[PDB]
Amino acid sequence: SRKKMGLLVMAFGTPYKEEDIERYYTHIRRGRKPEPEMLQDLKDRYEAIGGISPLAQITEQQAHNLEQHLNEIQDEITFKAYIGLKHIEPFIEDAVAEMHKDGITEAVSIVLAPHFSTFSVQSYNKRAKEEAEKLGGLTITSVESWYDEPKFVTYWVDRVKETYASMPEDERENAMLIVSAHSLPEKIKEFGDPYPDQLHESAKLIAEGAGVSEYAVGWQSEGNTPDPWLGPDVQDLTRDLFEQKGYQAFVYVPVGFVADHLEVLYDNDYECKVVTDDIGASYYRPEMPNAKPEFIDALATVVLKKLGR
Ligand SMILES: [Zn+2]
Repeated sequence: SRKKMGLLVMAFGTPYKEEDIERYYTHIRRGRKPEPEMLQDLKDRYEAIGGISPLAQITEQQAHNLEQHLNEIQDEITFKAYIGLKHIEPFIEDAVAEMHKDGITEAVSIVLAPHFSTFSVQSYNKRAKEEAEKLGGLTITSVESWYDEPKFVTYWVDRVKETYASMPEDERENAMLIVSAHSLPEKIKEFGDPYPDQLHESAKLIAEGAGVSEYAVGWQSEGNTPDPWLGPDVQDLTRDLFEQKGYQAFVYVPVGFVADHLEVLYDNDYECKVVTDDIGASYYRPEMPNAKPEFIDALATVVLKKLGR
């Protein structure tokens, strides 16, 4: 009685082992293979954050955990996950092709990044749909943003209430909450990209639901190019908020991210820690959602509401 549907889970991507990093960034660097020293730098970071192997695994887990969950909270449709990544195989265009080969004719996709942006999400979705049209007999309904999904906010609000709840009285009262997402070229502004607004909105929600009056919005992991990117970067903002109001603690909630990426384990737990430590403040960073039930559930609702279920 169930209708067979495709569940296209998309994401930036992650190398599966040390030996894939070169090609991985090249693709990110748009055909520009990293210099030997930058290459050995990248390996070290990955080596530093506990290794690469666990990284990709988190995505497979989120995909198959969302698939099974969706399949038991409703009985009308039966989903079959298909991962499509941007900078590494399986690429989006293959994920869409395999689905086809499998007789899937009706699919609903979602990108593992709560916020919308023309640079990433729109790109992923348009690519997923174009590959389809090319093949034919295959339609995809794409989610664009879910950062506002109540269950996704509740997730972050509690991790925050937990973190401030564990703070020494001393700290609780002189702490700053920094909500952030992956920085993107400023130029995205001439298209009216809502990316920056939405992130500010994720801050407002989480801070509000958590009862935190003081907070700020930042950006991070910006790439290198002539044209300006979104600021202020988390490092400067931290140090800036400190020299202006000497906070004793900073709680980093990289809401733009959904898992234990390099962007979070090194750019937040290291780079930002380096600033908190330098200025004498305590570093705090709640668990990422990863593949936890509370997250997958939220993700489910996002997918079902998209389908009117
Ligand atoms: Zn990046």
